[PDB]
Amino acid sequence: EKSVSVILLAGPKQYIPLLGQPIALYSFFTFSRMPEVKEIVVVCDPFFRDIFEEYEESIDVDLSFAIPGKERQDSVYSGLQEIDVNSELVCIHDSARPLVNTEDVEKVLKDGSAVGAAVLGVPAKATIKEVNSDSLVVKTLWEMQTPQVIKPELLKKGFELVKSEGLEVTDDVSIVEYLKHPVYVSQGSYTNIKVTTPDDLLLAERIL
Amino acid sequence: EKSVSVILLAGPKQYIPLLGQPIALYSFFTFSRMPEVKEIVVVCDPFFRDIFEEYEESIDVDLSFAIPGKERQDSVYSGLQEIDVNSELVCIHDSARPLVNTEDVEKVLKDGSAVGAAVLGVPAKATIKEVNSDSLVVKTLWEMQTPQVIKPELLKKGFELVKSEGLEVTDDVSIVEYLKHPVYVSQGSYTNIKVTTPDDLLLAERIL
Ligand SMILES: Oc1c(Br)cccc1-c1[nH]c(Br)c(Br)c1Br
Ligand SMILES: Oc1c(Br)cccc1-c1[nH]c(Br)c(Br)c1Br
Ligand SMILES: [Cl-]
Ligand SMILES: [Cl-]
Ligand SMILES: [K+]
Ligand SMILES: [K+]
Ligand SMILES: [K+]
Ligand SMILES: [K+]
Ligand SMILES: [K+]
Ligand SMILES: [K+]
Ligand SMILES: [K+]
Ligand SMILES: [K+]
Ligand SMILES: [K+]
Ligand SMILES: [K+]
Ligand SMILES: [K+]
Ligand SMILES: [K+]
Repeated sequence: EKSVSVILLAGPKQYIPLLGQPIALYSFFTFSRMPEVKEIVVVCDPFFRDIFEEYEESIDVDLSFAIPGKERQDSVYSGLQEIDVNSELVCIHDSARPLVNTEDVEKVLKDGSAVGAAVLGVPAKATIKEVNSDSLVVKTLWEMQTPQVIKPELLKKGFELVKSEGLEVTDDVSIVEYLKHPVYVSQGSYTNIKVTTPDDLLLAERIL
Repeated sequence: EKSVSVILLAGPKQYIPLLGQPIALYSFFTFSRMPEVKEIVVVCDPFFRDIFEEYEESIDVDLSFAIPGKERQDSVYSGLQEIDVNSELVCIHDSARPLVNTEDVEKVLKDGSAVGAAVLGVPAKATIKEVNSDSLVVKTLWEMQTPQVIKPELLKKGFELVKSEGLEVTDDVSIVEYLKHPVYVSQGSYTNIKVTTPDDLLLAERIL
């Protein structure tokens, strides 16, 4: 209870409405109702701060703010600097995923608490193959969603490793791929889509 | 010119209409206009034969029919038994992909002709990871579409290998993954989606 800090990445496609609520608020509220969650650090341009501070008084979590950075890992680092000195888990979430279920968030929190690092994923429905640099097929795969859940010590150690050795963070060379510490994949729901198109937004409403 | 036989897998989500033409006819017509294409072998339940034989007289290819099998590889084998004794390439296509562009089909035909086996693919937009049997992340990926283009000798040799050794054909352990012969991945278009949902069908119309 009150052990988890959420870093909510909200820095424009995550403020466009879905039944008249900006997409970013769906997951915001889902996290605010979970007794495990102590605080939510929203990482957004100071413009849209009010979109969230409006509800500060009704929600049952502390709210905090951080400024976005250049790339997604900068924004996480920025959020991390504002979490509570004693939180046991950091829960990083892309606000463009509105439909994450409370039950799936409980699952990945539990797994992150057990393993140290966990991510919600689903089996990749497409036929996916590795291709080499000559465009030839190189003779089980999962799609990663968010939350991505990590103990704060591990995250901080991960940022230090990258800075200390000027490592390259690609989308698929994560910070955690550099650590030897294991990352668990918690099985989520195919309904936890990311919103980036109007046809995504039709799906969103079809699902709600 | 007239060197390619198409095996069109059409064996119900590929007959539902898209601007009032059953989905299966879009690619059927795309192939029928290409001078390279000699014949199209439609693999469908004898029910819907008429959906295609109606146009037999206007299209500029020979039309042939084969009966579906248990699994997708059975239906390809069934189609293969009806191709022309002298075709140089077999072009296998899922009729649930209506929007394949003529230019992308020309590309994968050329690559299959050069390499012996080619498939239209696109870089996988999701973050995809390998996961082991303990659900831990195992520390370039492409989504395969169709056509899948293969010289007929190679396909036949591939079917013989599987039967000869009772190998297991999963969706992702293809017949071609058993061969030592290389498979080229021709870069396609993200618009070459597969139709399986109404939201897919909204995308289809949004794209046309
Ligand atoms: O990708 C992760 C997985 Br998979 C599991 C736990 C944490 C992460 C993660 N996500 C981001 Br954005 C950062 Br920076 C980090 Br570390
Ligand atoms: O997957 C393929 C690639 Br990738 C490239 C060429 C041919 C194939 C293929 N597709 C199917 Br269905 C069969 Br049976 C075969 Br062999
Ligand atoms: Cl990411
Ligand atoms: Cl397949
Ligand atoms: K709470
Ligand atoms: K979602
Ligand atoms: K959201
Ligand atoms: K979910
Ligand atoms: K445990
Ligand atoms: K999308
Ligand atoms: K033709
Ligand atoms: K298509
Ligand atoms: K079609
Ligand atoms: K295409
Ligand atoms: K060549
Ligand atoms: K789909």
